[PDB]
Amino acid sequence: NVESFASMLRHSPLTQMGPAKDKLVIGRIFHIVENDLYIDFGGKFHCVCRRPEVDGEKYQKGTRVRLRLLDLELTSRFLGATTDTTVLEANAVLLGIQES
Amino acid sequence: EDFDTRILEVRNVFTMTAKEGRKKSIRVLVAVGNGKGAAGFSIGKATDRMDAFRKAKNRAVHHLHYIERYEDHTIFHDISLRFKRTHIKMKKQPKGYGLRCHRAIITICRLIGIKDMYAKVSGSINMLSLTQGLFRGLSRQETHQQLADKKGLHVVEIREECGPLPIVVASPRGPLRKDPEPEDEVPDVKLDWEDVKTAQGMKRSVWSNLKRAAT
Amino acid sequence: EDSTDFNDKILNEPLKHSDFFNVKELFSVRSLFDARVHLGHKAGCRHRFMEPYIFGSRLDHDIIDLEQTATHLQLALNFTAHMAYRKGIILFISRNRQFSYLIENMARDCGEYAHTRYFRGGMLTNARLLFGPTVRLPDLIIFLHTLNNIFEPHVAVRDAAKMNIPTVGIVDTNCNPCLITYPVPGNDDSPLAVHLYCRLFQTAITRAKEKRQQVEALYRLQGQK
Amino acid sequence: AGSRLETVGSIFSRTRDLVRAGVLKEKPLWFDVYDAFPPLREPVFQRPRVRYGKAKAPIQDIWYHEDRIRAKFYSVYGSGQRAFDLFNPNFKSTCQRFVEKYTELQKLGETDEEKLFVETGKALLAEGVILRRVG
Amino acid sequence: SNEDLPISMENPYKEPLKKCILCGKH
Amino acid sequence: PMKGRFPIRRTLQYLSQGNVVFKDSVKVMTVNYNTHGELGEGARKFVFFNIPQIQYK
Ligand code: FES
Ligand SMILES: [Mg+2]
Repeated sequence: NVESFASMLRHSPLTQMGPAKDKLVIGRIFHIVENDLYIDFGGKFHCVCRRPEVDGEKYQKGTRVRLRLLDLELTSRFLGATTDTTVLEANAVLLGIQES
Repeated sequence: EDFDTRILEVRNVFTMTAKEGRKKSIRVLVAVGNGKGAAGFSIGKATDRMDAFRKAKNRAVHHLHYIERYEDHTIFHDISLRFKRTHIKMKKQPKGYGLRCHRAIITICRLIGIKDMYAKVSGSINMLSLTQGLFRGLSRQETHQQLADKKGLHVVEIREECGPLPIVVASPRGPLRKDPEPEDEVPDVKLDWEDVKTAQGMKRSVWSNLKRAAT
Repeated sequence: EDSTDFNDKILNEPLKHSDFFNVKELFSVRSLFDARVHLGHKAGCRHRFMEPYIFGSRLDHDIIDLEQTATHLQLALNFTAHMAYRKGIILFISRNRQFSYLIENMARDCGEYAHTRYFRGGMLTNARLLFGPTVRLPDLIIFLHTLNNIFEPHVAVRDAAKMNIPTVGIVDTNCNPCLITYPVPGNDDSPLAVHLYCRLFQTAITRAKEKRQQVEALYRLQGQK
Repeated sequence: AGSRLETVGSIFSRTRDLVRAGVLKEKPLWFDVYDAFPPLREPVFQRPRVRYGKAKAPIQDIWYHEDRIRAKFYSVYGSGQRAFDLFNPNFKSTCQRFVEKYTELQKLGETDEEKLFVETGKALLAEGVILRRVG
Repeated sequence: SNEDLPISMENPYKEPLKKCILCGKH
Repeated sequence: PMKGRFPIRRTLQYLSQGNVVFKDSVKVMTVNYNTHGELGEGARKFVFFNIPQIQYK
């Protein structure tokens, strides 16, 4: 009775989420460079969000935040390219901080 | 020490430079081989010829091909390939046939260790395309063991000298199929008009089948 | 007289067992799934030679079949462990700068080598000139990322083959595995995936080196008496 | 004198052949390991070709029966104001809770779709779930 | 065989095609 | 290469492999066949492969 991969994939939250556009997710800030926040939200790629002007000091490494997802991976095929160009990061909008 | 080197082409190439004008260099093609299946070729470039020789022969030993030989004297099957615009048609031959091939092919075959083969070169006769095509064709040949393993059948050799005796040359290492190979009443294989014209006694050339020195 | 017994009891004995180092206990399809190893790039980035390893596309995002990853990873870890047991030089290569520090530390901790920096032309094919005529090259190159920073295959993949060095490589859905000796389909981007790979190879290498000392020590004690 | 023709065969085939020919005096340290535990595919160079005409990749889209319920749920009720926590491997969203109740009621013999969807919303409201219709 | 395997069907999340402001008007 | 499909048909070896040598009585042989239909497939291959051998002999 060993769970199969097909079963793990069916019941994974990322599978159950469906399309990512306009989905609220919880992220975690793992790296900060000046006012650029690198936030992981459980996907393949992190998103990069600018530090909000209000309560900017509350956003630190490890801070959990609320995001509105737009794309799990930013990619596009441009004129003459044989494959899609990827920036290796997700597109998301930082809404604020998650609190209990 | 076991490898011998042979020159295939020595060419004076020229480039134009702003200051010195027409500048002279040497392009050399050499082939190396030990006579036991291991052989390779390399281009050499230099201003002096002896430096081109050194570069070509020393580089070629790092780019060796291994060439499979049937009974260590000929190729496993007829090889017909085109490399760019150079066509090379090679035929498996029995012992004593010798190397009846383009002089450059003779040189390369002695380095590989092939004693009996016929080859015909058609189209562009370029030494580098001929050498590169030759090694491609010879490297990509299927041995009898590979054929037996691929089809899970015995490879049986029939010789007119040995009459109807069936000589198994290769047997599959894995299980042996029980279903005979389908016998297509008429094969849809492409034929070369030169081979057909010759087998019908229609190829009349004063230059074919001429007496030549042992090669 | 004594060499044939040495090579037979030490070098040839591990090669008679399917899992001599028990590397299957190091991972599971669940452990790989939790590390997000199944997550691949978007379908528009798919490399043709990766289709056989792709479970499917979930809303234009390719999913890597972890059933295959588990079998490929088993072979790669097993090969890596055997090469460490034989005291081979293992070189980790990756240009993903997010993990350069992590990978360089993993190599130092296991007693191996890392090259995460810009790869200069001829490090492998011209090593004797760059390092010296007696320089020993790596016996195994492990790619944690097979692509360079312009999304092309790392030059060492081609040059490792030229020098007849076997390569282990994590190959994402946009990578070319044709020349990688032991490819492992898996996510190369997520920190959880990359960290897992470093733990597995580090653990495989560390166990194999400890096993080599155990066997040698026993072979010597028994030899005297 | 290892061959550098990386596009001709594999490191194993090139090494095995040169060992037979006597070019390589000793086998490399990795050869015996490769022979005992070879990879699933022999690493031979191949040139990738673009597809033409009617050739298509064999990758299929991953869909599930519940995806139809999720598409309707998102249309009717939108994405829940509750935030997804993709770090928790056992996370259940409002949509997943709707899908599980929708599946339970279907197994009770109900087969109509428009009726099986309205009864599911009522059950959750009874349990205290907030379902704000988008329109 | 296995119940958790994916099933073949059409995209359920596919958005309706966009229309011009005059679509369906004379 | 030799033009056409099954260029073996245009070789003297193939044409001499016909085993049908008609008796002196036979003066004319008409072949009525259909270009399409699964039941006329053998007659099409007969026209394609064997009519040349019959005429040669
Ligand atoms: S979109 Fe213009 S007529 Fe329909
Ligand atoms: Mg990747």
